Amino acid sequence: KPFVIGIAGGTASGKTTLAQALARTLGERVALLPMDHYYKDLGHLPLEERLRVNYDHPDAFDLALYLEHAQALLRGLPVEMPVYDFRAYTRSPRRTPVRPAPVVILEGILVLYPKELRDLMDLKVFVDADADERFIRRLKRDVLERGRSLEGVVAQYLEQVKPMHLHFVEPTKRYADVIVPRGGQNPVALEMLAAKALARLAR
Amino acid sequence: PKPFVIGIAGGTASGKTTLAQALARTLGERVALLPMDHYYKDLGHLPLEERLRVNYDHPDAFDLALYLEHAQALLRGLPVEMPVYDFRAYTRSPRRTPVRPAPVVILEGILVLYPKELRDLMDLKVFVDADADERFIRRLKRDVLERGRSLEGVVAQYLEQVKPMHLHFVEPTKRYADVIVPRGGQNPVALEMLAAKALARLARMGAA
Ligand SMILES: Nc1ccn([C@@H]2O[C@H](COP(=O)(O)O)[C@@H](O)[C@H]2O)c(=O)n1
Ligand SMILES: Nc1ccn([C@@H]2O[C@H](COP(=O)(O)O)[C@@H](O)[C@H]2O)c(=O)n1
Repeated sequence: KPFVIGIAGGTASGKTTLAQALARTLGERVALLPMDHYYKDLGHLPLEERLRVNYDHPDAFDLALYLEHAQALLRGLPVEMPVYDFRAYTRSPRRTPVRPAPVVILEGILVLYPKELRDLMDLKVFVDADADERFIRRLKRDVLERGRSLEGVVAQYLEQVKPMHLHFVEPTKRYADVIVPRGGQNPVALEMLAAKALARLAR
Repeated sequence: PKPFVIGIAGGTASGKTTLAQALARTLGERVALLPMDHYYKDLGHLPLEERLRVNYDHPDAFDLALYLEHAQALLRGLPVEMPVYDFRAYTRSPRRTPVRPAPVVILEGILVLYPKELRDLMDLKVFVDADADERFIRRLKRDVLERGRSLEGVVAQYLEQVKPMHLHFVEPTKRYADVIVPRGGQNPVALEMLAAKALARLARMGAA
């Protein structure tokens, strides 16, 4: 039975960088499933419709597939993780393999929203950061990595990201066992989480 | 071999006391707990009227000199006699609690993360978080049941001193925390994690 760590937080809160830093530190001893790659396959829909979809509402996620994969990893089985293309607004036809590990990390904005996911977690983490600081990083990454314009990032943020964060993401912090500030640069928290992950290993 | 120093701060009735005590009990004899809120300045020479007017949530109300001295002494393997503050009489009481040196030291209080000299002694910084309404509820209960206060007195002190000082001095210190612990009075997972970290540090002291 692998040690499961749930790492939630708002978009650009540092949850991704924290989860990846934990993955790099623990190396081969960790299987990481970023829930942001599990958006539903809406490839059959016209581009214009895909551009309007609310990607911050729980309904936008393929929870069934995410849950299925988490369970497979928990049973020592490999999974074919989907790769979401943020520029094209679609799921890639090619999937990357994720091998089983003694430590499983489930990370994303809404990983603490469904009871089915929380029940699988031994440790629940919420990476906290003020909305203004997150918007800043969100704006930069969207423009530099996801082919978005400032105008588009603003429209989407105010009309979807922010409302959904307050309604769905933020409240899940109530389920967190530990809250981690400065997620993209917190050596002490990183080292501590890495040690706790090796707790079940040491038994 | 350098003791493991944990600072635990948070608003009043945040659960910082409960968490610190639970952590102390989990480590047993290998830990020394120093509650800073027993280190208010000794104003026993001033009359009650004056002592009642003091703002006990402002940094100036604390005997930081004594606190730092005691912390450093413990870090040097020397024992200390911790003063005990009498919250009913509004003054430092005659009682003292002897504290033996330990491989793990916990500095706990509403303002332990405020001064640089205290933060510099810490290996791990924890801030126990809780909503103001929930903290007030526990503050009200504790004050009436243990500190001889009335609901009217608690409300007045809270609105005029506790709250303003919390927002101006306590809350901002959360920025120095390495980890933030919610539900400090009922969080076995965070307790276990903190205890495990200390144990890991303890094992390192004996290994070579
Ligand atoms: N087509 C899509 C799908 C998701 N997203 C964004 O992905 C974000 C989270 O990315 P991480 O922050 O990479 O999970 C969500 O806040 C959502 O607004 C997007 O901007 N366009
Ligand atoms: N004479 C005093 C001294 C301190 N106090 C209170 O002690 C509180 C903290 O108690 P712990 O929360 O027990 O330290 C401070 O918030 C302060 O308002 C008091 O109510 N009367």
